[PDB]
Amino acid sequence: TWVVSPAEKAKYDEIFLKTDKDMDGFVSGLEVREIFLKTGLPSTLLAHIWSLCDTKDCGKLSKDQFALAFHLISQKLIKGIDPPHVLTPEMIPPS
Ligand SMILES: [Ca+2]
Repeated sequence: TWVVSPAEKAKYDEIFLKTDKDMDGFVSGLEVREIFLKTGLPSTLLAHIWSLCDTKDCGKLSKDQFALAFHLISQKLIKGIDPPHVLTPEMIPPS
């Protein structure tokens, strides 16, 4: 199960390749930044969305984690919906 996965994960999996400027399966807010700055969300929210997707809690956005953040930001670009407060069991990745 996962809040994001279909087209969304694809629309992102393709961006993570352009987001993870270090191609290390982990893009940092510093790279996805512009990508997040192109979204149109307020800094705080974008930083709040980074922790809402950075389930890795390591300081970077893994490959599938950066796809969970757009699941929120994207909702504000075409669905105008706030972010799901904090992390949820449907957001947290499988381990
Ligand atoms: Ca990176």
